Amino acid sequence: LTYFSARKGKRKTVKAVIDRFLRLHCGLWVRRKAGYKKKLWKKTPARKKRLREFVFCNKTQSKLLDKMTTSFWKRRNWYVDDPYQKYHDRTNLKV
Amino acid sequence: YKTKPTHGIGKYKHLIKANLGTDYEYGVLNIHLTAYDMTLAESY
Amino acid sequence: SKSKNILVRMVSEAGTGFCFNTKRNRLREKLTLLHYDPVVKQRVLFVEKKKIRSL
Amino acid sequence: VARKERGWRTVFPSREFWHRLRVIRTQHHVEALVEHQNGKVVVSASTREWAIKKHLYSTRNVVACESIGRVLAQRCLEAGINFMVYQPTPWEAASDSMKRLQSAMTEGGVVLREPQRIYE
Amino acid sequence: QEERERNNQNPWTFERIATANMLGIRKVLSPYDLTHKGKYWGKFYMPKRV
Amino acid sequence: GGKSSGRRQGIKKMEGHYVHAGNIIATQRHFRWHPGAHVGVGKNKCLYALEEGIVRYTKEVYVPHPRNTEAVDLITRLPKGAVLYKTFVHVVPAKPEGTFKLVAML
Amino acid sequence: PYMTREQERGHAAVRRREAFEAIKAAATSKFPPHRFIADQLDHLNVTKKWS
Amino acid sequence: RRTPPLGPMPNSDIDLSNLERLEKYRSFDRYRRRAEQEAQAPHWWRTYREYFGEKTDPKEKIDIGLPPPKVSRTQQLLERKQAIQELRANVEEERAARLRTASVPLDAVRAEWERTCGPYHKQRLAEYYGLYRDLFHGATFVPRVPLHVAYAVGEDDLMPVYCGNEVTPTEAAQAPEVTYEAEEGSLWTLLLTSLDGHLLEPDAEYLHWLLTNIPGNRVAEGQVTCPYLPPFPARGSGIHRLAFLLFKQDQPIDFSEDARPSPCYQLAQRTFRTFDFYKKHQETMTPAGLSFFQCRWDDSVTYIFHQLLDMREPVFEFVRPPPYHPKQKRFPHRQPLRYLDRYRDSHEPTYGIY
Amino acid sequence: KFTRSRIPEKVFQASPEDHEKYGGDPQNPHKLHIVTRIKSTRRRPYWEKDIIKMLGLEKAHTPQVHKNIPSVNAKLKVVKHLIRIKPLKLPQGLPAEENMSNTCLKSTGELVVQWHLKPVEQ
RNA sequence: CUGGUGAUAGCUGGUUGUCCAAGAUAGAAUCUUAGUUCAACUUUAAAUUUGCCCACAGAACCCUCUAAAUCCCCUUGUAAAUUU
RNA sequence: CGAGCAGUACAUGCUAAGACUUCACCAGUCAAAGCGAACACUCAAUUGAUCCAAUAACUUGACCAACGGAACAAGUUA
Ligand SMILES: [Mg+2]
Ligand SMILES: [Mg+2]
Ligand SMILES: [Mg+2]
Ligand SMILES: [Mg+2]
Ligand SMILES: [Mg+2]
Ligand SMILES: [Mg+2]
Ligand SMILES: [Mg+2]
Ligand SMILES: [Mg+2]
Repeated sequence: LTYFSARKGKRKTVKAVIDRFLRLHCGLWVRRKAGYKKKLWKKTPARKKRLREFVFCNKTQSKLLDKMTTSFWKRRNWYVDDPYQKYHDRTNLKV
Repeated sequence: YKTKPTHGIGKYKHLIKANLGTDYEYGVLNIHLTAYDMTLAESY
Repeated sequence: SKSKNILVRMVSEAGTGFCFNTKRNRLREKLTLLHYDPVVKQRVLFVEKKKIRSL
Repeated sequence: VARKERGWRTVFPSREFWHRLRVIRTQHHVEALVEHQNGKVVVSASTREWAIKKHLYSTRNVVACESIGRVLAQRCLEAGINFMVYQPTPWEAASDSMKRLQSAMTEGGVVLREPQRIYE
Repeated sequence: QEERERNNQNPWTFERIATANMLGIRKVLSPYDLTHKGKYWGKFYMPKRV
Repeated sequence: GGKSSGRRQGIKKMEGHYVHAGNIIATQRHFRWHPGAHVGVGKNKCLYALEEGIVRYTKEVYVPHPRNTEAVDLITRLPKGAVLYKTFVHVVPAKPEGTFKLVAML
Repeated sequence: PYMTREQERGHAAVRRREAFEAIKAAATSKFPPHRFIADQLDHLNVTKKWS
Repeated sequence: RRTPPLGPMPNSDIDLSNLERLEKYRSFDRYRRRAEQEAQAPHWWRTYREYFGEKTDPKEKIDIGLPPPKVSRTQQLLERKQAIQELRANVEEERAARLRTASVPLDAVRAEWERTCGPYHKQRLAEYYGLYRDLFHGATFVPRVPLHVAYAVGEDDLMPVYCGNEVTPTEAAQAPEVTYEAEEGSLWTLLLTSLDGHLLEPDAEYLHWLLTNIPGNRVAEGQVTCPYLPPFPARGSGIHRLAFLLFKQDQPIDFSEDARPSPCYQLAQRTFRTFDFYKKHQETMTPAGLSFFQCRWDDSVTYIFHQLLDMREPVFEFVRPPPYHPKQKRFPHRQPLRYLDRYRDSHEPTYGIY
Repeated sequence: KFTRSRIPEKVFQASPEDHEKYGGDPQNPHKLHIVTRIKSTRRRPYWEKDIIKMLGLEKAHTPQVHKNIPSVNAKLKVVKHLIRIKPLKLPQGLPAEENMSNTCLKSTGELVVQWHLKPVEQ
């Protein structure tokens, strides 16, 4: 990670995180399952069902990905007809 | 469970499993039934 | 590690384009299965078209 | 909507029912019972009672078994029990006397398969 | 040996202390000592131990 | 030289524990605990609660299914009068299926 | 023992429950202290001098 | 550590010395019959019956019915034996029995069934419905006197009420035809109560019909203590059960306190408790007959609430408990995207301050 | 392996010869204990250290009063080798509201309600 | 020799006032075992309500039998525990 | 002492409560209800991430066996 760039002097973003993960504005990170396109002929339908689904990262992984991306990726966006629009805010969450 | 009073309640192996002829009982007897009729030997 | 079986692709005869991969013996004629097609929501005939890989 | 006692997968018979038709055929008598899941017996029909014994040449033949079902089917309708399960062994199912007992219950208006529980 | 145990004037015995865990003695004892009652130490037997 | 680790299989919910529908009760290599009332069994002999309630462990008479040849061949060779017992785990439901509530006065 | 297991049961439930509520009250009453305007002004006395 | 058993072991009586010369089961049915016998016996360990079996009081339940009839077994047995030999003597019956073509007349079988063992089956069936549990708080009685109750539907058909059969309120709109065997000079008391028909008090019951001091079988000549009221089970309230009670009176009784005006369309007066009513009349009255049926809601119930009862019809609905979800956590690890939908109330988009 | 110790129930059963040596009465058991720690929790298992804290016996040679009930006795039977147990004696009875400031626990286990610090005139 | 160059070093050595407080031994992966990452443990802040101790009851048959015990755990003694 | 399979299916379809988890993560496992059909396959292990490549899509590709895998590199020094 480049904490200070050589031309602007500002923190850079690791593009390997942007192409793999999605950040909900609430703070959650959404990823894919490792191996959902590999060797599907030898996997049971139950196994493939939980492979082609989107999951959330844990506390440590979410903290790691926040340090590897700048504030441009943590802002609130208002994309028109966004599939994940309703997931950007938590509901009835305590502590 | 071993410490419980009901230990070993499920045991079944001793129920199922767990020649020499003595002077009082004959060891093995072979009974031969010779007859010209096949049905008579099978029936007897 | 001799390849007894091969992986083949069954293409639906309903024209919907739905296809699935199944494993069949190498020394065997082309399969013609009766598999469920989600597009027409019923079981339709399928035909082997191309061998994918040798298992 | 009442829950059935699901489970007991490794043992026989099952308990996922509300009412069960249990047929007891002894050396001399033949008895059929309709009992609830909790063990309580709803209605009964046996060859030991004088009502059915006085009209049977033999209480241990197929005719006696078929006659019990015809008598029990009338009692099932009166009792309000219309659905019940039958859980025979593979040899009992293949037997001729149980086949006609099932026919008597079906012709009497009793269905030998309970409707599925409603969960939603 | 049975006579010695009965007429022993010592009020303290290995069996009583070991079983009741008096003084926390089980911390330096062994699980086998609960049955050996102090008469055995390794491969050696002590006939004089009551 | 083969290296392996424990499978962490055993009792997940003990006697008297409150469970919900779908909670796994026990994972077994072989049928150490048999499914009882309102207890299902998975592919890997995994016991899960089919209803929400209290888990109970009891000893019940083991009557195998007639189709199971190995188990039927075992009871037929038992001495007359012998009865097999095995440990069954049951879930005693705590809540009713539902209640009738007034919704309108028409 | 003075009492058996059955007699002892529930003989101290009220006091134990009340004792824990004190722990809950003390734990859930944690808050920053009050800030007084008198304390801010009392620092001006450091330059207090005679005439 | 080991603990000795608190009772005899299941297979303790079996001797292992001569295991080879011991009779086996050799069959699944022989083991199953023996297996069920021990499953119904008490055990010192935990069992299925302990947790799921219906708890009952160790005290024996009392019997408050008529005394059993006195029948000479020796004469009864001899007459039954003689009929069997005559039936088996005929060669036509044996030929029909061997050909599996003979059959019994079902109408004649029930005629003998209702006289010999019919009352005992009714008591067992009534206990299953828990009528004795609610009406008499567990007190039981044998319905020695059969009761025939049927509703006149149209002009040619009848709807009999035997024990718990389904009857619609439209068919039960009028007073049923009540017939039963009785001797002259005897006094009877008919009673119809709806245990589940009550709308406010679960324990209390609604009264539908009450006739007292009926001379013999002439039900019409009996006093009309309470006018007949059709069952009114609320819509969506399930299945209600109404019980017909036939009482035998030893001396004439005055039911002025239990009398109700004609008509009686007030549910406060229609409230009726069989346990308390029988408690003060048990000295001069003993139950003799029993009949009941199951009732659902139909269109005729709407007429009862609006026109007869002069009220709005209550509508019930079977409500299930809300689905259980664990406490929501800030970071749900390895949870699908649909995790957030489980804890979301509104399905429509939200915008907050914007 | 060293594990927790299960004391047999037979040990805690007073014999007839014990009542004539300690002066206890099985028919009238004492209501309260006087537990005093006389041994260090150091070099003892952690579960024995925890029970000492639960009984309020952090400081040694500091008498503490506990109720003679099975649940409390259960904890005492675990650390019975680290404590001294004596019954609480009340020759003058329970302290009153006017005697709270005049009580004194003697080494004999008696809790007197009149502590005058004056020689007996008798 | 100068410059890149303050090359790099998972290695060695060093790391400068006072006082108080909490505070030690499960593991996994790794061109890895002189290292690092995660977990566990530890610290601080916050929030919440149970935490520990534990009465019965309960936890498998086998290859024939056999240990100290452990898990679970209301009371009770206690004041912690969980979560952010 | 084994495993790097094979066999039977072709709804071995689609969806979805609650949980297990090889002490982390990755990965792995079970599953009621529901739609749609019929009237969560056997098997202790029987397996390989990302990038990339091929393809209209579907999907497939490593004794990457040094099996959490570097796209491709030996010997020797007295
Ligand atoms: Mg340097
Ligand atoms: Mg290193
Ligand atoms: Mg310190
Ligand atoms: Mg884990
Ligand atoms: Mg490597
Ligand atoms: Mg490796
Ligand atoms: Mg690994
Ligand atoms: Mg040289």
